[PDB]
Amino acid sequence: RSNVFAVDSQIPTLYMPQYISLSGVMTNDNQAIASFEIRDQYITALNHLVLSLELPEVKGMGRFGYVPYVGYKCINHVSISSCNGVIWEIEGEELYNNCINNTIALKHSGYSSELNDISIGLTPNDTIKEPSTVYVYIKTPFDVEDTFSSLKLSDSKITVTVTFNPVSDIVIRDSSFDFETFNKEFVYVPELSFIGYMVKNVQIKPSFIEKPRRVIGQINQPTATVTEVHAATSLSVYTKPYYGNTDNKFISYPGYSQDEKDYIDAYVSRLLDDLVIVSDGPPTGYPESAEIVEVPEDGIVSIQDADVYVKIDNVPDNMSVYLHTNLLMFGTRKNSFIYNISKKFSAITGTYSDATKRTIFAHISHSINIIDTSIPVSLWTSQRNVYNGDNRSAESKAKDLFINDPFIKGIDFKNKTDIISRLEVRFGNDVLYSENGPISRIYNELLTKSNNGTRTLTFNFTPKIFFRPTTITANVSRGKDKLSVRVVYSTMDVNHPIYYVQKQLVVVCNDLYKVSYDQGVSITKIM
Amino acid sequence: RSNVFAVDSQIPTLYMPQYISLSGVMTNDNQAIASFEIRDQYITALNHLVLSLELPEVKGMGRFGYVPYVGYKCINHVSISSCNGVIWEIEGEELYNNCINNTIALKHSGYSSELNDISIGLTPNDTIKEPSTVYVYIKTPFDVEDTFSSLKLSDSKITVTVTFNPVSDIVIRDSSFDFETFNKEFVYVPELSFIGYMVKNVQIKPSFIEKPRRVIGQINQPTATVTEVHAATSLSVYTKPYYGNTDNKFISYPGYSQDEKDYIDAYVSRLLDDLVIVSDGPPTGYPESAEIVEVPEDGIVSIQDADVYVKIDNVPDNMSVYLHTNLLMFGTRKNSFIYNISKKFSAITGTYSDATKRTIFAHISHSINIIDTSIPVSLWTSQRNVYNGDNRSAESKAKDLFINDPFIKGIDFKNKTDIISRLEVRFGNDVLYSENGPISRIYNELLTKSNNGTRTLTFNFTPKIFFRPTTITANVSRGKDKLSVRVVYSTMDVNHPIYYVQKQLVVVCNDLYKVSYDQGVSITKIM
Amino acid sequence: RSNVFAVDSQIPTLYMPQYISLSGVMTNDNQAIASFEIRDQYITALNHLVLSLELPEVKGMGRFGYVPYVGYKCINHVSISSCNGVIWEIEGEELYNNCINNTIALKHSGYSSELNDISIGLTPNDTIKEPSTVYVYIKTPFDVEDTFSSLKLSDSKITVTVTFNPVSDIVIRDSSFDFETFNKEFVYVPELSFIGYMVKNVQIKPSFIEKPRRVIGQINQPTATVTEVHAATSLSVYTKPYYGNTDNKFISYPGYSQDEKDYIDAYVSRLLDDLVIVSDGPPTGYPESAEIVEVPEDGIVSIQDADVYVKIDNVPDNMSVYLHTNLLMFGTRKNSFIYNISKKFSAITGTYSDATKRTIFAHISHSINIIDTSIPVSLWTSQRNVYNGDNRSAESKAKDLFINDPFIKGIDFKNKTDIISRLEVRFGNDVLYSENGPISRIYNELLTKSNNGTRTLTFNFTPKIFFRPTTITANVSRGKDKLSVRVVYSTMDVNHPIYYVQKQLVVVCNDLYKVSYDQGVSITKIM
Amino acid sequence: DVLYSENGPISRIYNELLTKSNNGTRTLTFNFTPKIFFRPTTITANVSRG
Repeated sequence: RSNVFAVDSQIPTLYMPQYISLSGVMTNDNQAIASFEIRDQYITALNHLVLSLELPEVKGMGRFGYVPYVGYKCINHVSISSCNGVIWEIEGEELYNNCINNTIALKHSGYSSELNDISIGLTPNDTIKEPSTVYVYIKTPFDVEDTFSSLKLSDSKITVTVTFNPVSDIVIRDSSFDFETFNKEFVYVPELSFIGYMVKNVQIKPSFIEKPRRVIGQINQPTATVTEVHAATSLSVYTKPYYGNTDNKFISYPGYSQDEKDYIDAYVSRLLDDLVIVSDGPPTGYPESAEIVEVPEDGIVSIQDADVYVKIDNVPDNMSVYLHTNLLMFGTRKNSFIYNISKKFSAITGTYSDATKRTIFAHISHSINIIDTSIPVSLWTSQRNVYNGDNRSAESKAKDLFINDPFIKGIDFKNKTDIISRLEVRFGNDVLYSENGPISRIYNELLTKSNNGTRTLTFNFTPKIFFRPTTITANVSRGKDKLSVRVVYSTMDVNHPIYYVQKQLVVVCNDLYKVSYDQGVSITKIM
Repeated sequence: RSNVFAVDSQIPTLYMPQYISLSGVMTNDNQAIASFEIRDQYITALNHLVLSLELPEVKGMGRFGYVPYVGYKCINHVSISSCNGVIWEIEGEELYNNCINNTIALKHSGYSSELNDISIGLTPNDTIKEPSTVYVYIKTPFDVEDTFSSLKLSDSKITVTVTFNPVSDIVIRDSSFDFETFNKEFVYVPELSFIGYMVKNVQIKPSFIEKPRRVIGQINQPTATVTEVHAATSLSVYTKPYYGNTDNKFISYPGYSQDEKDYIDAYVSRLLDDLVIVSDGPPTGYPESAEIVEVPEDGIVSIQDADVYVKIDNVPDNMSVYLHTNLLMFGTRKNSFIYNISKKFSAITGTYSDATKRTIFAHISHSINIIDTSIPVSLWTSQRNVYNGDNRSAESKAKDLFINDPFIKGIDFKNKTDIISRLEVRFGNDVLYSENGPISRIYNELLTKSNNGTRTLTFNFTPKIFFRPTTITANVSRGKDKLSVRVVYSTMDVNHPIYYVQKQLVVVCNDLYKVSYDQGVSITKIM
Repeated sequence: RSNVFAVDSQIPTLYMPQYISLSGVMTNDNQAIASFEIRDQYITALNHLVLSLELPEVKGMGRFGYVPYVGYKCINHVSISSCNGVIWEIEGEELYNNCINNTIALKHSGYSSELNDISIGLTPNDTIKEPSTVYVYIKTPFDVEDTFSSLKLSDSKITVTVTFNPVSDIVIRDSSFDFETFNKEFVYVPELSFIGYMVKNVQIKPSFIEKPRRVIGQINQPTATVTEVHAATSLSVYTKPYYGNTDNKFISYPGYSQDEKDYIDAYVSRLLDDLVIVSDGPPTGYPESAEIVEVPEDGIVSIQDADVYVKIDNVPDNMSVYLHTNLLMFGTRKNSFIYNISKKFSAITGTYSDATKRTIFAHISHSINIIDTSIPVSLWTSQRNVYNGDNRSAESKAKDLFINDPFIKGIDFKNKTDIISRLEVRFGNDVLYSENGPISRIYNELLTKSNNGTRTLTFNFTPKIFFRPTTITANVSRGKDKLSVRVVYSTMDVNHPIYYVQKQLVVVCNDLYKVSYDQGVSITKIM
Repeated sequence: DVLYSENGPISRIYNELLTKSNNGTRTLTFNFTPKIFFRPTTITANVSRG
């Protein structure tokens, strides 16, 4: 019988851990580049990289806030290298995707109302944000098994390089705020920490490491090819919107609240102040193409086939209730189908307030989805719209927000709508895999316990670190050495504005590399 | 010293994983049975069964919604068989209990506002729900250690059989919905996927598997016995309500919001429309047994010992405020204690709406608990009641909902009230265990890290897969080969309607089987 | 090649677990002490201690609730000892910190609206709380690897001793509650349970155990020394507020709701009913020092540099709106900077209610931080304040709560403000560690996956149980055998009241002990 | 296993070219061997592999 009540406890190697902190050198196209140098004869290994960033005090007029997880969203590229070349690198989007299921790391990255609320400054000496520090946990392959997976420095010099994105990407601002001045005065101040182990008489053996490599297809192509595939552990596909032909303007953003219903509530709340207007006589200050109609005594307004129920309480006798009936409208020919945002409301009730001279809306019933809130403002006034398009007031136009969030997936902020209806992977000339439903994403989420998985073929099911991972292997003799991905996008109605958002296909392939310690640290591609 | 800075990496078995999808054969009281045939000599192993279901478009009038986790709630029975007989099978209730701590799984099964809101249709060709797909993760014993525990096929054919519940179980509807037509045109459309491993030169060894078996006691009996118990790893006990002598109709259901406070707010908001009435003179349209009392000027109405504070703002000059003082009442003798739902309110404030002719309630103080929310409507009008019992309007009665949720435990929807006061397990003639408080449920939740455990005796604490599980073993010489459970139910007040809900005792015993691979897969019960 | 599709199942030791419940002997400055004797020749080992407590019915008038996690907040000290002396013991604060990442355990220890809502009784016979039972999971070092790490009883008698905190610690009450009567008749009723193992032919070997050891520095000293350090696994530093120079009264507590926003909204809710008063003529019932100013028809009141926007709806024509402009004020010299709570508000909007003769508030704009919610009432009226101080009504003064919660950290209830600005740890005369930012807290939270970590130096990274833990070892020959800690407190403004809250420095040292089984259970100190 | 997949009517273009017809259908042709004088070539089942 095997003993389940006792173990012979082994004695480990004698070591001593230490928290180490280094400051960096900043250098300046004109992208920020920080270089850190780790040189110490007594540091045998390291892992658990942490980057700290000091955010400066922000003053002036306008509305200003930071994007969620700013610390992660700032990193464009990371590089650990030695005398023999690059040991490991990753793009910002692969790092964020790997850290998406670690909620404590996301909390330390910067997720609070003090940072992420859209604050207002009313005077040139107002303080919008107090100074604070954020901490980015750079999750690496070196963390899986604690001491077992640490990076061994075979007495060589290791240098770490962090490339930052430009500061316009991580800031959410409107047009009143003086961005060119904030951009002229902003500087990144980084610091790097890691755990070092001082080990007596270490005996190092070689190990394996995976380096992600991504390829971005051309605009609107339903294809993308990954070349030079010799040992891949997985393959993942998703789409990114490209907003370069726009001004990057969006109507609203909810800030710290991140539920889908929070996004929808923020959109409805921004429109309601322009939808129902209480005024003396026909309302003024809107473009002439707006057809605004007074509500009859029975309280029902019919817009073609749609019925809107409008009941406002405590309205003074010398005032009326008006309804904007074509707030946003899109069409391609003058008497065909119309996408009309005001037809998506069915009941609107509320109470007017005579103290503040505005209407406080109560319960709303609507069918608004995330896509309407995710349509960029410039698509409403494009040259292909045969109607005017935007009949909002100028005061409301001044509340629009520039958003250059770099890690948006799908065609909405939450990646909820699935626009890939069929996927086909080809290895050489033969069909490796095809699917009609998102069954490979269901499998990815079950296997990794994540809420935001992607379409992933996983080829490795072997326990980490203690075994050589299993791979799909090229057969150059038979021509199998490239992975072609081809999708068919879902069909949408040409009168919905989202048909004209441009899309890109992103393929990610994890290659397997061999780490060796013959005269310094070196890596070798496995073939 | 043991090295904690290096590992000799093992080369694993050479293999290739593959996603496979099958379509099934459908067969047809007249419950649907689907059977899928898996035949391929190169699929050596499988695990991670996922079942997909197509839900159709729903048209017509009435109120309609799906139960939460509809994909799981649809499965009545699953069987996996080969040429030698049944390998494994489970009831839908045991499957749901095994999957109740997997939040990712429950999310994929279909839990969202678009499926689970109670939607209203107004016109015969209105679309209530769009078509959508749900995914049911059939958790099996083969998933514990990934590749280690997978089901080995020894060149034999494998068959999977899924029996579905009738569609009345998964729909929450009112009386206006045309159920015989929906039930006549609804069909289940299933598809099965799994991960297959192609293994070169596989070396199979025998394993161990746990097969659940359930026994149902008679109505209202406090006993149950499992015969032929030779090697059990655990023993579970819980209660189910039996609504078969009723029409299964209830007053409210909260839908997507699933907190206890949400159940109470939904129930209170269903009652409030009938509780405080603003009328011109005594309100009409109510049964004669209603006791409607005008509220005095100081705002206090006394119902015997209870005081109700009623303050309503902006009431027009030609109107008064009335209070229904016996909305629901139940009693067994004409001068004993009375259960009265009107006495559970203490303060009622709100404001009147001139535009919509209704009250918008603002702040309520009450002591309503979950049991009032879980009392079926038909118990109020039972022949035991010496009072009329139900004094709601007919318009209120027409909005009631049919609910046939099959996996409800306890006597309330959340299994919160513990109605088992004492438990006694007998092995042969000796008292194995007995308890008063729910200390064994506390242990079950600590040991499995679940929020919804049951009273469970666990006999096995050895790490899974790598050891033969520990069991309680029969002593046939002494005659100890059956487990009889006896409970004592907690006493309730004879004037509470919940005392007359009928209960069933359910006992679940996990037996141990030996899997062997001498010419195909076979199981043998251990003696 | 290693087989990853099969394994040889080891037969474990033959055993039989059993749930065992014991009753205690209560004994009695006047702190309750419960002693339990475990003596039965057939129990070989135990773990998983659970303590149950019956809380009695509470009757009378006044406001009364329980602190969150009553069961854990009640325990002052735990000791397990045999005839040879103490085997293990821990203080209540270290136990709570060890179990703070276990949400299941916190849920069983008592966290619900039934217990934690602040209830009101109106007559001397009103029942405030129903009797209920709470469960305290006493997490031990014997739980890491289940059966592998369980405490073996080598035929000796084991005694468990629970020392209770006085009932004043776990109760939140106002002044109208009869505390001395409740305290005279309250009685702790404990019962202990554990899981025993009947083992045939057990084979016992010595193991390793860690005993936390606490040291508390003097009041307001920035230093603290830990003597007799020969093998420490970690070192922790934090601060506790000391309220001994006050009466322990606070303005608000949110009860069941535990978000930081909930703390703030409860504080604002208590202030707003006194901030804006609707009255016919100058409001009465305030101290002579109050400067109450009428709000002009324009709606803007200017208070020095601050501008307050006040808009109240539905105010009757014969009444006016007044604003309390110095509700709480603190200063140390007569014409310098002033901390004024009225200037922390910028916009106040709401609607008047003619039924309840009070204001229902709508949108509020404020800058209240958790420190304002965490200032004791005694500090506003201290002898160093050169102003009167508290111009609130006596009706508002009667709703303050006594709170003696024993495990508060930081200087606010949520441990959000970081008041330690620099930390230096000395080992002998050499600096072992120094830091400016909270990098050691970031590492503690990443490594333990908690949200309430402390500043911790960790020295052990080897897998538990199977390896002997790694320690920092004393060199008494060179004199390095003590751990000194020195902090510098962050500078605060001399006109903020929090500058005068007294602080204590807490150091926690985890000492390593060896457990041996040569004739009974014994421990030795590692040197 | 996927034997064949196509997005455009390339198998119908091939059918029409190979049989000189104006009204072909989507056809996988497995036999290209002269008629009658040879045993035609076929795609053959492998019941062992399903």
